[PDB]
Amino acid sequence: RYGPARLWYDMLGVPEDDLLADENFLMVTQLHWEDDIIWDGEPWYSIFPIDNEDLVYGRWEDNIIWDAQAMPRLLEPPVLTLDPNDENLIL
Amino acid sequence: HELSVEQQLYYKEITEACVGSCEAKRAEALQSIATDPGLYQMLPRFSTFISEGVRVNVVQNNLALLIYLMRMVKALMDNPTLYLEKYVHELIPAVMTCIVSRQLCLRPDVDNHWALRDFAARLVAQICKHFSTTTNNIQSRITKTFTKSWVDEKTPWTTRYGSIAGLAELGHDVIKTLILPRLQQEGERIRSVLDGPVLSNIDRIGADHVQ
Amino acid sequence: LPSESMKVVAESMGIAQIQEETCQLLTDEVSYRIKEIAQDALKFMHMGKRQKLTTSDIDYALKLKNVEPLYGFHAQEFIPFRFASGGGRELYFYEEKEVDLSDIINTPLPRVPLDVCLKAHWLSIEGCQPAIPENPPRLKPRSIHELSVEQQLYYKEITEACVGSCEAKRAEALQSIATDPGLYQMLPRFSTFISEGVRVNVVQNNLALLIYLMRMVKALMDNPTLYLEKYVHELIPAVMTCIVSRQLCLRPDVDNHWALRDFAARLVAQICKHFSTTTNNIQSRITKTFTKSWVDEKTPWTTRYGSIAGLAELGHDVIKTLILPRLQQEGERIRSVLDGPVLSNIDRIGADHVQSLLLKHCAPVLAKLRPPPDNQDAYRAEFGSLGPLLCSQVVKARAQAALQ
Repeated sequence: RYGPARLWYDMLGVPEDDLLADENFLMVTQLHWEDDIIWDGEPWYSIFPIDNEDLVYGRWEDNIIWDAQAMPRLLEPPVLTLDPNDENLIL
Repeated sequence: HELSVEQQLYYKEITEACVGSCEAKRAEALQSIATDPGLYQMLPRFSTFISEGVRVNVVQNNLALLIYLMRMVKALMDNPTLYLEKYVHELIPAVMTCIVSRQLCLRPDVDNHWALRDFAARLVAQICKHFSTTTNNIQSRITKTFTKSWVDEKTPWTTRYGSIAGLAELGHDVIKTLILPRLQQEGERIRSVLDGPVLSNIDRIGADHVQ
Repeated sequence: LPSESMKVVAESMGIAQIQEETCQLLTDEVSYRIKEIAQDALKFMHMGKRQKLTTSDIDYALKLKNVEPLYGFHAQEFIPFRFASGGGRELYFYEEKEVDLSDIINTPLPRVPLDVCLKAHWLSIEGCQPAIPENPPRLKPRSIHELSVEQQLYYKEITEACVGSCEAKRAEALQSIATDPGLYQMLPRFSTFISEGVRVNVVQNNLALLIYLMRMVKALMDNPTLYLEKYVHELIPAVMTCIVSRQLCLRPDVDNHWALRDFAARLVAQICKHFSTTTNNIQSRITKTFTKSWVDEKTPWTTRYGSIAGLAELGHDVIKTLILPRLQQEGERIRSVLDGPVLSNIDRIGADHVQSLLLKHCAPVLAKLRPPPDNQDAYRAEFGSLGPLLCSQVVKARAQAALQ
């Protein structure tokens, strides 16, 4: 309740504490990639970059709210997790 | 970790400037969000604020505060310094909620939910132009949600309007291979437009907007 | 077996007027002997560990029941053909039932296959099955990359070998790309390295960098294990990043090597059209680009050439329909380069290459749909571009056909 989004919590007043085939959607069949062709233009750790595991792997699609009244699942308040993989954060 | 008082005050002033007391402070707050160099360490707070505020539309169907939150997202995208790759999984379903939800209005007949539709559709076309990678599969997932919301019957004319708006803002080849097969659906639309018997319902303004 | 087949056999032998009970008596006796042998030929199939029931199983099942696996002929004296089989009769239902006796002599005999050899490999290494080709295949925690450090080292070695500092290193790395089974789950990083490379490698037209990347694309394609059409979207522009595109380097000389690179690109494009094909997405999209590259006024001449090559290598019918109504424009372009006035650009080299390629395609199309009559001056109705030399190319093609 007191973390980021406390303003929303206070405003609410809550106080505890065949065209669907996979290929159709591959972006080779949905992108004018012919515009890209350039005509007459004018280890110890890893040599591989670390990506957001949640974006790469998680089903964030399950946080989309398709119908407000029929929310198929019950959503819960989210705690701040301060990922330390990201640089530019002191801790 | 622990917001310092400087950026805690900056977060408070910037979020309360985009709630609707006056327009000039809102424009200066959005021009702050779009053009400051050091707003990282306050990006997760802004993403949480935006996603929870779009969720709070279900308790109060406020069109105006949703337009303000979509202009907050559009200002967050124009910032060159901050990278929204780690937080795009929160902003995608908020803009999606502004697109394909059915009641975007308090008075459905007079409120132009229609513009928060094409504005958020342009926003999601930008968010899957800048961020779609073959590891992400952002654009293919977004097209699949729009497509199975459009092809499936029983969907209201507002959410079909949102689906058609997003699919048509994605580009030309998408409307070649998604919109053009179901052009016969226009006949099913004109079933309820040229021909009655009920006329004084809201299913006519939404239908000819879709048309 | 049906009894109406047993009366046909009886009356075609001299035994006429057989009763139905006489005829039913024949078809339960012989249907038992077929069932007795096929149950007995399944013993040789299960002892062969082949689960096939080959043609030789019935030869041993017959010999087991003291019947000669003699087929089509029966020797009552038994001595020239004892229980040794003759391998059956190679006969069909849809056969011709009459052949010429010199047709069987003049056909080439089939190749005797390789003899049996003993190779060893590993099914399990201390419990784990290897992926060799002889086998079927609050702070959030600090995440790990999805590649192992062998995989990043491997990827680093293969990419630093594929930029072609040494040729033997390249060739192995290309074969390693062409047959590594575990090269999936590294394929995004290879596709991104190709795509990104061509785009920052056409900023300065570095031919080798491009010829090596196109060979890397060709080595990526013929690998049978990996799934490529998730990555073809990024790849189509990267492989074609310099086909028609001009050269920021010395265009006139290495114009030979880059033209060869363009030919390789055409071949990979034709392979892509043959595969990854769904309705009206890939082949028609590159065909439309190529045609609007062709129908362009003041066309880049290094480009009047790459797009021409791309359109040409698309197969049999494509030049039969797309290379017909345009000969006059090609001739006019050649005439302008010939006029001059000065060689400001390698325009003349581009023109000669385009004309030679177009003339070879036109010969093969002509040889394909029409007799070789009036090969002297009838081609003057098509502006007289290749004429008698085109006729000579058609004659060489006819000689190759005769050799075949």
